[PDB]
Amino acid sequence: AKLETVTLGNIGKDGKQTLVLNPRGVNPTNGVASLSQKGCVPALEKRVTVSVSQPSRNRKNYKVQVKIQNPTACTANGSCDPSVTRQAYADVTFSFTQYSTCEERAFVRTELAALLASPLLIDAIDQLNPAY
Amino acid sequence: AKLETVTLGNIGKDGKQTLVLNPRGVNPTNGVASLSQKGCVPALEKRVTVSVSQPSRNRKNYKVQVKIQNPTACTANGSCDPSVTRQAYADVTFSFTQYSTCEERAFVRTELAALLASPLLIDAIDQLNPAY
Amino acid sequence: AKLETVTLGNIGKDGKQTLVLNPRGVNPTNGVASLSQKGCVPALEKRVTVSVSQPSRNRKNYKVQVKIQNPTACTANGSCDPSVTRQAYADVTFSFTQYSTCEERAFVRTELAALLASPLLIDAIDQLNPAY
Amino acid sequence: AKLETVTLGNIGKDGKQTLVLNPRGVNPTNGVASLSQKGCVPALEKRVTVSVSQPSRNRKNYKVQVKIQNPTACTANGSCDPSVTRQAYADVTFSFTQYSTCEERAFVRTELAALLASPLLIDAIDQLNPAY
Amino acid sequence: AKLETVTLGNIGKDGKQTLVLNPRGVNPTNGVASLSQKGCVPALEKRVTVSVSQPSRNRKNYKVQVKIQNPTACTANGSCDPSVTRQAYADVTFSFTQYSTCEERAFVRTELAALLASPLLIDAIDQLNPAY
Amino acid sequence: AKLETVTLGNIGKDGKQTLVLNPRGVNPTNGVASLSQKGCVPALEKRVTVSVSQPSRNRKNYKVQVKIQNPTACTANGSCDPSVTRQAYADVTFSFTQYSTCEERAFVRTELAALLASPLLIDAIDQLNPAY
Repeated sequence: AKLETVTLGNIGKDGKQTLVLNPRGVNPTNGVASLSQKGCVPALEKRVTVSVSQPSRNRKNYKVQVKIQNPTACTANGSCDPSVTRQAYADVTFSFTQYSTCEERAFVRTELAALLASPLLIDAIDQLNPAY
Repeated sequence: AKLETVTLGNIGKDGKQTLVLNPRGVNPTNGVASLSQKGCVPALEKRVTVSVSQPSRNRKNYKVQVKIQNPTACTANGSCDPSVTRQAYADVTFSFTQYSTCEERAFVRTELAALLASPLLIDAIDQLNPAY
Repeated sequence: AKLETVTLGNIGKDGKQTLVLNPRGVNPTNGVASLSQKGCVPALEKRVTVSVSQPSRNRKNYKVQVKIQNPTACTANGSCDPSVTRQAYADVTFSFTQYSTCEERAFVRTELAALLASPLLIDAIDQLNPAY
Repeated sequence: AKLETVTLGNIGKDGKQTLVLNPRGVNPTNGVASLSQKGCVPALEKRVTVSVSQPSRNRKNYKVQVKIQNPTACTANGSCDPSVTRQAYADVTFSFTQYSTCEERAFVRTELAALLASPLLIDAIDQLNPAY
Repeated sequence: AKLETVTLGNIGKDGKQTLVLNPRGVNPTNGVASLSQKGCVPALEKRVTVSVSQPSRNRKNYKVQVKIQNPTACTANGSCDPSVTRQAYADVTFSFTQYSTCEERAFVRTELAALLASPLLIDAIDQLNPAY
Repeated sequence: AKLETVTLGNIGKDGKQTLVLNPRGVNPTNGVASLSQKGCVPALEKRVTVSVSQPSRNRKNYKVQVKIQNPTACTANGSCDPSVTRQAYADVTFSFTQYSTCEERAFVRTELAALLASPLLIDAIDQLNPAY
């Protein structure tokens, strides 16, 4: 769809933070759609990735792979220019047979989107308690 | 977390569907929290798996990996019982540094959620139209 | 130019059918413009692909390659969801020296166009009789 | 499939030029048809070869192939007779199975017909602008 | 961004010269754009492409590469049509750290541009002269 | 020619910035000049060199190479004295045939200079953006 300024809202632990993204160049070599929170320095803005890929000789089914990468900056700590101390990744790769329906896919798209709102996934991420 | 029956509503391209998930067993051996729908016949229940893997004795970062596996039965296959003509995977794998805050994780949590409802991911999943 | 919903009119043996295609991204790994009949389930819709290529190491002349495939469905069987029983590849690869004129190429373009309607090609494409 | 004086009309970008072709025999060991512009000198005349191929045992499918060859020349270069300076290949090959209907084939023929007159194809052939 | 026509003005040795540029897609199977003065003769077009290279962990550096490829024709030469007799290239590579600022870069952009107008580079590019 | 002070003016993102350059001999054991803003601290000087390479029968092409090397300081950093934290390069190579004309070259000189002021290269160098 239209490579557009994405405006993600009602997010964060409280559901009250927002994020504006800017379509930073389709392709870069490998058909990976990139975005970022526009900023001066690059290695400080958070990024995303969308990468649709059709079935190959070796690979037979469709694969939609979305990546998220958020860093963590550290300012005037002796130097003058900020620096990074950790990049909190996030990665999801879907998979769909050639014979899937639009209702069959949007199911997974929304089943996960609502799953991240479960009282299990939150405690299994926000606190990293496993499953019991 | 509280591994009770997990409900998931307002899902699908319709947005007016709902899914039940019953706590069908934890650790097979991999720490895999395994879930399923109300199912008498196994190979037809839609499943999810949630995994918290502590830093090993060789790798440092955490890994929260959730997987989703939904089938598609063929009931009127002529023969007794139905059969599955296609699965439809989904694999999200997180990464966090030992110095991540819950607010740094829960951010990454909510970002992906609202992202799955974004107009681009819809066309990139429900329709498989890539970086247009 | 603009990769838009290219309507395709007056086609078929009766010339009274009509195909409609839609933009479906590009560059999976080789810069292929991809068009498709808009159907919900993939491997059931008639695709069209087109590619341009500036000449390179071995390739010393510009090449344009259009590929056409139309699947054939089959309602049922001893199963439910429709199945594909036979494809129908159509492959045309142009070639021009680094010196051709837009009057030189458009000749070959309109020529092969107007050629797919001669009694020879009609009787060798629809009925498949060699030329005697 | 009578190999007579095949005549092509409304050709060229202006859609008003006209081309003749003449039965330059059949089967030069390769079982290919041959047509050539009204030329008493060979290499300076435009060719067209139409070939059908029954399904052997190295390939299960039929393959009708057409090979348009339009050479460009210039007389007042350095002699008293013209010399071919650049050609213009255009290879097209179809593929059908033993279970294709006549319309099933003619569809592909007529689909490619108006395709070569699309606004998309012309910009990528006459001016070589790829997918935009 | 918006790959579009560039109206490059007040150029040449004097300054009354002016150039028109047009897009030629944006992929050419390696992330480079493709720009050319609208000449229907393909090799006679003055080329200009731009590329942006995400810092592949191969090497941790952003990289933007502009190349200019201008040919010279030979009207009569030998045959009717002209021929290229010498293409004068021009290649520009920039490198910026993952912590560069859009004022740090824009400086280098403007510095180089304003530098080509120096009497040194004029007497060093045009009449080809080192320094003393 | 006369390796001397260059008063590079009206540069930077805005245009109020202005740079002073001074010679540093002309040999540095490889034909390149050496220019540096008169900073007594040696590594903190912004570098610029120019070279002219006679077409060694190794390869029959004249070649003029300009390189720009600008560093960024870190005042406090750790110790009393500052330290370089990232040098942003810039490298330009031209090539001309033994039959190029000083209007053919001066064109490429001015064309490149006037090109860096394009909105494309601005949005492609500064905010780092490919094209679409």
